[PDB]
Amino acid sequence: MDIXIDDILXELDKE
Amino acid sequence: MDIXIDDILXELDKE
Amino acid sequence: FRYMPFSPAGTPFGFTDRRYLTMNEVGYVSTVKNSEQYSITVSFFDVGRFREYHFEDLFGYDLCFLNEKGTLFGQSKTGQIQYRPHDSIHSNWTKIIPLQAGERITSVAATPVRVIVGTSLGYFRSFNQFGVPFAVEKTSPIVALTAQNYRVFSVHYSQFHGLSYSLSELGTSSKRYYKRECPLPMSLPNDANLDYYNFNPMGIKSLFFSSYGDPCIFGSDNTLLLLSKWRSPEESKWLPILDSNMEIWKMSGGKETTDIHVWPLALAYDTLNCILVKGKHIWPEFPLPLPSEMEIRMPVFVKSKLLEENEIQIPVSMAAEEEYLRSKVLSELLTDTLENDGEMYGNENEVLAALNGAYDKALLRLFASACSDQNVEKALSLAHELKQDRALTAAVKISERAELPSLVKKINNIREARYEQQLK
Amino acid sequence: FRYMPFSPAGTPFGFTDRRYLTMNEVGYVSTVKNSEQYSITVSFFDVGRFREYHFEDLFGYDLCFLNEKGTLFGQSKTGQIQYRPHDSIHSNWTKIIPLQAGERITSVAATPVRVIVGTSLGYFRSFNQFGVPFAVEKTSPIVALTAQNYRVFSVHYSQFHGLSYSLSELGTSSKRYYKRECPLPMSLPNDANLDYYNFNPMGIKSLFFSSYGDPCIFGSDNTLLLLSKWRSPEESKWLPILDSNMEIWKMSGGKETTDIHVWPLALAYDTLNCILVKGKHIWPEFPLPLPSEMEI
Amino acid sequence: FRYMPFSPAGTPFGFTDRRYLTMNEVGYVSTVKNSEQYSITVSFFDVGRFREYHFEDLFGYDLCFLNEKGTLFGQSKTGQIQYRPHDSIHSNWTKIIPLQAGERITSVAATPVRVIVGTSLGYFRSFNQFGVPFAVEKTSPIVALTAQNYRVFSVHYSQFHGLSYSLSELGTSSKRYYKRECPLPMSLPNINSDMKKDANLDYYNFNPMGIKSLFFSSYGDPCIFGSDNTLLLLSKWRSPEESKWLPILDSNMEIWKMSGGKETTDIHVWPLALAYDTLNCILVKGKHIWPEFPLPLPSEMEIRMPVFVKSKLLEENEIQIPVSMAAEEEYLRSKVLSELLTDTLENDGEMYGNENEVLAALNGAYDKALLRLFASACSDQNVEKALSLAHELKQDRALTAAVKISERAELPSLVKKINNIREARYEQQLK
Repeated sequence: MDIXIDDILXELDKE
Repeated sequence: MDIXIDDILXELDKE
Repeated sequence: FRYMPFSPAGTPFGFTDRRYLTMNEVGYVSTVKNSEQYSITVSFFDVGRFREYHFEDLFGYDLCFLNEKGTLFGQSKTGQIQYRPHDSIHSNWTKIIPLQAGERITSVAATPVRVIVGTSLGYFRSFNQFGVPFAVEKTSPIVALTAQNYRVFSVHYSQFHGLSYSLSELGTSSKRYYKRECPLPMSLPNDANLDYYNFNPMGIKSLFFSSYGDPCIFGSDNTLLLLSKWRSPEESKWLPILDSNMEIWKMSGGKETTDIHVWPLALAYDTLNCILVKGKHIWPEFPLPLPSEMEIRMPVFVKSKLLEENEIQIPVSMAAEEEYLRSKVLSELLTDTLENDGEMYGNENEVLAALNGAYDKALLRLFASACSDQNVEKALSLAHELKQDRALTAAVKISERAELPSLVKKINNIREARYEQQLK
Repeated sequence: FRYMPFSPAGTPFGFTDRRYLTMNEVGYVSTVKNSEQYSITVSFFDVGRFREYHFEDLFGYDLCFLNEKGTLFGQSKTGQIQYRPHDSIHSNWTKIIPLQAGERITSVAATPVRVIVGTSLGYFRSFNQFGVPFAVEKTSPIVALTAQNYRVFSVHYSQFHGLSYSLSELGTSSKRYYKRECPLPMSLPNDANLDYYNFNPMGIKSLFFSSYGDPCIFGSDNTLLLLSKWRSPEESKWLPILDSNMEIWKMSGGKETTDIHVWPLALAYDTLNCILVKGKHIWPEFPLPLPSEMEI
Repeated sequence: FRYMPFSPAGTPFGFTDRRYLTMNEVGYVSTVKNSEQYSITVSFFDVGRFREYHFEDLFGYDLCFLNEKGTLFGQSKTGQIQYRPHDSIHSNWTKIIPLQAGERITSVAATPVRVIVGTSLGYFRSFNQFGVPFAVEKTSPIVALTAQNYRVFSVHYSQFHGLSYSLSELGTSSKRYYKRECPLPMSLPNINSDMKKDANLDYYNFNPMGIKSLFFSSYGDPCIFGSDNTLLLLSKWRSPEESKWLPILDSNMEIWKMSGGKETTDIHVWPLALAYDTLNCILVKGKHIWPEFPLPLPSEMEIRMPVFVKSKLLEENEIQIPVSMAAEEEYLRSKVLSELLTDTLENDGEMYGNENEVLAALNGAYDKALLRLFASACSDQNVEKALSLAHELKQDRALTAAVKISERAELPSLVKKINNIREARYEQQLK
């Protein structure tokens, strides 16, 4: 089961 | 141009 | 054993009358046989900063070292050296090094503040940039030298230990050793390139300090070795950070080639500046190609697994593991630099910040794969290695999206535990 | 010199189709040649504590290391390793180690927190118990490895000085060397046992940490060597604390025998755990005798 | 490799029946094959201070060490040692050193307060001046020992590490290491297949490592003199990370300069001691490189930094040295000796009572030689090289002399920069 994480990773990019 | 320094060195020995 | 004159990235004559004396990120120095003497050419990669020039060599310089301020030349048998600043403001100077019977100069190096000469008998002679001698030291026989500012990285050879290395600083006071004749785990040469190994028996294609000050060496196995933790004598270790044979393999679409070779010039943070040699011989020829860039990669990729996933395409899960390990190594090295020496190049603080960001991001990808595989234990160990507290938060959200509530509680215990250290 | 795959107390096939991969105080691991594959059996001396199991080996594992929490397997030529926890709560995992041309895995070791792989080119690769890689290090060519908690005892070989050893700690911070490629005063090997010396040219029958944390080695002279005071670089020395040839001689009522041999399993606080081998060969065969104890 | 019994400046029998057991600035000890036994003679260079004596050796002593208070003898195979004080106050004493099978005594040493014995297995046995044993230590195999007061300089050899050295102090109740088995960068002999009929092959069978002698200098710094005939001095040995071996005398080059720039093969140097800046030695004239009987009077050879080149010296012509080229060597020699003596005085203080005056004169010669190099840089219009030379000056009055040399050279920009050095040294003195 592939997990959607790309949105969570972009949330981590925000400063 | 050779520079004369022997008099300056002799003055350095005196205290 | 016969000691041959060493210079970083130098090439042999072969069947021609010309070769490269030395070569790095600043430029390249070549010599050509004419009549009875030699014609030396000093060329630069930044053409706008310095002007290429040539001069007649009446002595037969076979040793050379190049930096951003000048070029150092040496004659291995006669002991004569010459330092030529790039700018004509400063004058050239010449010196003859005393040599005993059978003693040869094996390596020279220069920084804007220091000039170093090593011999086959282990004589270590240092000078300032103007030729003023500072100290004559007796060590093990020297085979290769490099330098950066006041620091010297020397490679030694005896019949007892094999290859060893020393790491020292020539401050305004006395010479201090960070590492004194420690083991050098560089593989020694073990057919068409026989002319090179007669020219360079140790197979050291080049060695240099990185742009951030870490010693590097590049041997016959074409693997870039970087010395980590060299400020702590008990923690220093050599790290293989680039298997250039593997990178050429991946560049060729996964095909075994014997016509492409890597010639190392320098390590700029995460990129190996090199010459890509295309031809029968492993050393570059004339004219010299434009320098290339090869990003460093931890040697964790396996050819068989890479073939199944098909220039070679890397699966995102396997690429995350390498990026995590590479970010971990580079982050630890750069942190040690900033905590002891401060900034040297000018962008280390921003590089370290981006480095830690890429570290956690690659770690979170491995964390998601562990969650997808229902491996809660492997996921928790991955979460323990995260750096940013905001990355622990991202891991909680990935655990919730994976419907692993037991993992969420254990990761939240990590966040609470770190917040407790924040209260002390 | 050719690097052979090493495992603590491992035995050669000889003229049979079975042998022991590794062996210590926890138990013993055997492999059997069958039709087209191999059958590996993991047995334990404390039958009440662990569950014996066997499985079909499609890869031909020739390296093994056994501890109280799991078993580590390695394939010297392909670079494949597998870690199998004893408890079924934790899952097995498999990994392929990158190997250059002619490079072999020479020794593997594992603790509850670390997995170690050494190669004939001197590559030192470490992982945690779940397979997450931590660091790739370049050292002298590795011939033997053992580990305990966060500590690693490695035996190295160079073409100049011969055998050396390193002693390090793989802490949470960084790896620290207590001893870095120091002289290894183990006697090299000087025939019915010719198969063993082709199987293990260095003659290191086994190596391990003692129960109190000191490195031990057991060579062809059958003498147990203990590294004492290794935390003080200026006071560390190797102590011969048991000449098993002398104890076997005293056990036989003062008669010189050539049919009893000692196969070392572990060093506890005051007793050398071992297998007493009775036969032509110096290595144990099937079935395995009950473990013995020899007072220091 | 075979461990041979070593003694400082000892010579082999060769094709004769006599040889020197040991030799230094105090005197020399010789042994002569007498029928079935041996006749040992202890001779002194200060004839008015000590009386030469002789005794019959029924044991075959092949090891010896000589100091100002007594003579130590050793038997490499039996393990017997004897200490014989020069003065009759204390009596001689004899001891048998325990030796395992195949274990030999390789070197002995003695001071007025310490007696040291080293073995081929690396056993390090020490005693006080009366024979009271100290702790027994196990080290690497020992090949050479020397000692001065309470400090010991030991050379070790294994097939694993090659040559190493240790530097230690034998305190009242324990041995303390300043340096423990660090690399010893002394060149080993290079013997060919034609040496099997060479006249000096006998020495290298007698002394395989080629250590002609080793000793502490008069100021306490360890020195060694190998087959390359270069005096090596250990600098900064109180700082483990800064310790370095310094070649301070190429005696082959000095013999060449003494011979008027001619390559000779009949003159050799046999090292006895280092007195501050002078190597006490025997000038051996003959086919063999070691002295024979009778012993010549001791000579003195001043140390010289190995910076002179034969080709350059021939163009400037006993060899005469140009004052400009002599200044570079004198500056380097003064720099090395000043740094060593400063470390000695700041840690051990004075031992002879006049070291501060010696150090003061040393720093004077340092600045004086530096000012000559500064004048050559000014004469060559090399303002940058001259400023770097001025930074190395010690005395503030020497900075003034450099200003006056710069004014006489009409380099006003250099004058301002040297006066900036004076200002900077005034600011640092206030912090």
